[PDB]
Amino acid sequence: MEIQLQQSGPELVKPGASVKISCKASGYSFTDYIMLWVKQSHGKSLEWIGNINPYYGSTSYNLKFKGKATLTVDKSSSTAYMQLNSLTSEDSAVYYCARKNYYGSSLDYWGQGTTLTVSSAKTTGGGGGSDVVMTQTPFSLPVSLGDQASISCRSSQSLVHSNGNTYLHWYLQKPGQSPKLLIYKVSNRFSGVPDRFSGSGSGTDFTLKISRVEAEDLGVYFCSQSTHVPYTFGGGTKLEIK
Repeated sequence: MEIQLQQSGPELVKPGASVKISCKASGYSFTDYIMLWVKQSHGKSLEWIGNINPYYGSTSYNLKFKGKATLTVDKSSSTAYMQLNSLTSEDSAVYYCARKNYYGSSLDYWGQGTTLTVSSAKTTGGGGGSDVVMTQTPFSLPVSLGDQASISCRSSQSLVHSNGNTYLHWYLQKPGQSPKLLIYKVSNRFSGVPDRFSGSGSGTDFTLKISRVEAEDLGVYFCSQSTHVPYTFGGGTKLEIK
């Protein structure tokens, strides 16, 4: 009908338990896209958990989560599932569902999110390969609406891909809901988006720009790289009022 990922309600489980979060897709062809899951803990904000191809059912994980998260899909119903085992208070956080396209290797449509609280009490309240770190600065940009804003995401290493493209994306998350794609591949405004937003830079130095900051543009700005696996996100930049 129209693009929408419908994640399961909020969970509340005690340690040692397992959970199975659902992600209902509608508005597009389920087997034609990779479903990517993300963990946002407030206190790391964003981490790529894994990918799943609905079509062949093939998975791909971030070492950090492989062995604890199991991604399966069920096709008649157009849904993706992520299961978490042996839960601990560390697992407490918000998990997002995210569809990733091929042309831009970006997350263009996210789920609303599922809050999971791991708790024992009834009611709410060795060598290795280097992963690309994404340093974002500055991480809080206090402003007076109107003035120019320029954030910069630095990549431990070049994001240039063999095919000539550079998979660096900018997302904007408003307190409350899921992140939203602003720019894909360094400087391409996504379906929608304002035009006062422009991404530049190459190699290792990238920059987003808002030559005039408006209120609807206050939140946390996240840059993300998907040229390398694991997919990685910058720390985020808080753009708020003085």
